Amino acid sequence: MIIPVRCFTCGKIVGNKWEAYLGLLQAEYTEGDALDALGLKRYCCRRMLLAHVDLIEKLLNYAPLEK
Amino acid sequence: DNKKKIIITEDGEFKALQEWILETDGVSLMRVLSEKDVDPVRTTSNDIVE
Amino acid sequence: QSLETRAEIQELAMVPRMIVTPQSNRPVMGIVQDTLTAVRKFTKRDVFLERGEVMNLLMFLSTWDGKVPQPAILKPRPLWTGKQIFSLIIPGHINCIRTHSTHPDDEDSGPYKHISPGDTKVVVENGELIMGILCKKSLGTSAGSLVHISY
Amino acid sequence: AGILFEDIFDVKDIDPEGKKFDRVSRLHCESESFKMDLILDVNIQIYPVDLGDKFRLVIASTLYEDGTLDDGEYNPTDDRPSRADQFEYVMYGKVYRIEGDETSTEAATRLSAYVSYGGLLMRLQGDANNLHGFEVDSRVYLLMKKLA
Amino acid sequence: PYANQPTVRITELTDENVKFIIENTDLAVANSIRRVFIAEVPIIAIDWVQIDANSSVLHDEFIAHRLGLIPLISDDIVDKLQYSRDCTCEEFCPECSVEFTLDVRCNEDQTRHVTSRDLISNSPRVIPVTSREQDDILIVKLRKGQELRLRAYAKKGFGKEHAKWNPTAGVAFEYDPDNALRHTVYPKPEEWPKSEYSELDEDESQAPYDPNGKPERFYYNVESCGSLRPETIVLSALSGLKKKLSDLQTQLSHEIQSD
Amino acid sequence: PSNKAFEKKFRFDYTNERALRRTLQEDLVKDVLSNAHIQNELEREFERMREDREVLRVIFPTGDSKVVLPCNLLRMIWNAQKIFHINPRLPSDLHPIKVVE
Amino acid sequence: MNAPPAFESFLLFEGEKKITINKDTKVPNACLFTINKEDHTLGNIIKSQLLKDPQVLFAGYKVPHPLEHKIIIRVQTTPDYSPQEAFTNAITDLISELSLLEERFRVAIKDKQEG
Amino acid sequence: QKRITTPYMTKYERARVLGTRALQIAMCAPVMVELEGETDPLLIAMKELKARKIPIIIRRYLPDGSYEDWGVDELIITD
Ligand SMILES: [Zn+2]
Ligand SMILES: [Zn+2]
Repeated sequence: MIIPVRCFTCGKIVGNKWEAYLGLLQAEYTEGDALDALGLKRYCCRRMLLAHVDLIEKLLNYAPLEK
Repeated sequence: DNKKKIIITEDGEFKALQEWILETDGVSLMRVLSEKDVDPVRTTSNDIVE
Repeated sequence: QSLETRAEIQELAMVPRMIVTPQSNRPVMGIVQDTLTAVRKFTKRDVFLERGEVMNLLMFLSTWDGKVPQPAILKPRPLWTGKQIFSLIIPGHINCIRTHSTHPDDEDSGPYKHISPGDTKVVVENGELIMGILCKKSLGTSAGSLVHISY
Repeated sequence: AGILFEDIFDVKDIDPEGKKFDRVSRLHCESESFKMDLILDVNIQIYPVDLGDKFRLVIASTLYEDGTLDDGEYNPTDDRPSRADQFEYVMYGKVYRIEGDETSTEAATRLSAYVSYGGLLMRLQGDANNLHGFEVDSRVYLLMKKLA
Repeated sequence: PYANQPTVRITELTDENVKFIIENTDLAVANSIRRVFIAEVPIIAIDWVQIDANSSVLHDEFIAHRLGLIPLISDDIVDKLQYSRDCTCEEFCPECSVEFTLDVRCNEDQTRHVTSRDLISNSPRVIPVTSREQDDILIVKLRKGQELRLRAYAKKGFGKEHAKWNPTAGVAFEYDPDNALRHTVYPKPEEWPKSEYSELDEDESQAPYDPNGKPERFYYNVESCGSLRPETIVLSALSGLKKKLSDLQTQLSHEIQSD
Repeated sequence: PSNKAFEKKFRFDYTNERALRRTLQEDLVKDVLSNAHIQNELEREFERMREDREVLRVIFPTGDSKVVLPCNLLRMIWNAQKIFHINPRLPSDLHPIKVVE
Repeated sequence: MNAPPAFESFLLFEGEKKITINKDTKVPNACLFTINKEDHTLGNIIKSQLLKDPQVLFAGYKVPHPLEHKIIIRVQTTPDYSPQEAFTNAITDLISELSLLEERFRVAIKDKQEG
Repeated sequence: QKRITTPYMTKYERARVLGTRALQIAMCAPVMVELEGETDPLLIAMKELKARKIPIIIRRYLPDGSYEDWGVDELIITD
């Protein structure tokens, strides 16, 4: 759906790293490089960004029920 | 030991003897028991009706 | 739903009253899953408990008289043993003899019969664990186990 | 007082057939005076011992020279002269077996006392005249002391 | 029979985390301090949410949940606040809560990112963690024509109630880096990598056993979520535990003197 | 057990002075040796034991003695030893005729 | 629908008492302390401080059930020393120990900043 | 007049007697023992059983059709 606000295990704020992570992946940083470029050292926090899937974009593709 | 023949010696022991036994595939308990040299006391058949 | 049937269930079908089954004159309940494994590791010969760890474990005994036993080792520092505490768990004055799962067969024939190098003959005497390692064969549902004799 | 046994032993061997436990080991030791055998299980972590070492045993029914039959209860606070103050390694167990060389007619010549300290076993095997005060289901202290 | 004197020295101080060492104290005291860090330091987070309109693609409880997890900079206000259960005021007042508002509507054809910057607070000091290049916490994405309006209130609470009141991100805790007390037993000590705080040569795998040792030199690394400063988390935790023990002391003294 | 071993284990052999004096008090060894009524009763008890042995062998052609019975006699004996502090090193006090009667 | 409220773990209802004292009848100079709405955070530090007292024969703590929120502390003392004063002495030493630690910590943090 | 039944209370008889006496105590029947402040009829019934004061007799029906009447006090309580 959308990026979680906090890491489930650690509790570190990970909700503001998604847009930066995507931007770095555009620039040929690899994931192993982009993740620690953002300051995510514990693998519990790293798996959040690494395994997240963003379905909010597919939902926004549909027309709203209102206007 | 329960299929092996068990006797009692002169010193009151229970030595397990080993003797030949024959298992069959049919059942005709009467014509078998009434035969020479077959042991008529222990010969069982697994068929209750017979 | 009624007082008569309530009393009858209490006096006939309570769990503690159903420990031994008449099907095979063995106990039905037994120590199982991670207590059994933790008991075998806890009652081994080389298990020593400091004073604080013993005082915590005794805090979980319901049938304890409030008397701390004399430690098996006094002077270099006071150390208890797993057997020394499991003896406090055993109730009354129970006496039974069991063999561990890994007990070699030749051990009984030769010397060291009553002083087992492998700690593999369970001997409980006067309600106190003297020697041996408790396994499924000692606390399980087999006939003659420590719970069967206790019942 | 009360001293069930007193002698100086020498470690003739450490656990044969390998060690089965990493903290405790079995040692076989002999005697100089009484010429009797001991098999003792000891924890090496707090009291390490090596082959060929020489030590003194004092098996006693109590830790007091007064010979007052103590509680079997653990009391840390006691301002009494303890027999263990002069000793390094002190255990506490109960004798659970006494085997003999006796027969139907003649008495026992060689005795073997088995005593367990919380699961640590000891077999003391000598002549009947030395293992005299050992009685089954009795509480004893092994007081050991290593000496040069 | 008396208290021992412990000592502290800080090896790293940052706006993000404090790393320090405590000497000459019990294991239990160290563990309890580690425990109070996570559970029993008061902090401010939004707990009451009233939604006036929500045309987004996430349902009302999904947005209220995400809102709850947004950290708020509460450094000195949290001390002078009161628990909502303790305030004698009938309705929300400035002395027991902080009010937030959010009115965002997407009109242009570009996707609108509703982030924490859109939360308008009532107090100039209690604001989201993006106070002072980095982006901000993303709440929701809105398509053209969608909107959401909501009014929220922040209260004081600690971790024991809910994890949103947890001030710390990660509390690393260690003692006895080289296995001297041997509270843990390695079947093969060679395979185990050295700790950061270990002091051994490349050859030696673990320290020699000493039977007389006790756990000392506890190593802490307290990393903040951004709501409280890393250094003030520890001061608040120590004060809270001392106050907790003091309340128990008063209640026991009252009970004994009445007994 | 063997015919030689069965007899060795369950006869009351009352013709040995020292052997009997090893296990029994002094007030009882003289009674066993002197009184012939007691000796006759003991011989009769062994004859009953021999008869029971013959009956068991005909009941159980299978060698195994493992059986299922109401209350564990060996465990009760062990319990009695530990309750009364028997100390099986001194001569016994129980009169052998009290056992039979 | 059966989930208890979150604040159930630390809030006392009306009529409940924080700490209750019951004398132990099995052995002399023994006592049991029941603390409501507490967990290991408080029981463990109290027990460890008590074990330092030379005049305390026994000290232990337990939580009867994790779903319940109660602690039980058993204190046995040598006969010249009440368990109640042993408990209060442990508390008043732990408080002093924590206050000293906080003061040293704040001094160290001040010295870390340009010191 | 002659009694060939066991002199012990079977478990079933013990269960039914306790239940059916606790029911009478529930209905304001007089109590046979000096109870000590307890309020539960089952505890009171268990006390009257152990004190051997239950005013109930048991009619054991033999297979032939005859029957024997045993007072609660006349037979040994198994527990
Ligand atoms: Zn994490
Ligand atoms: Zn207010």
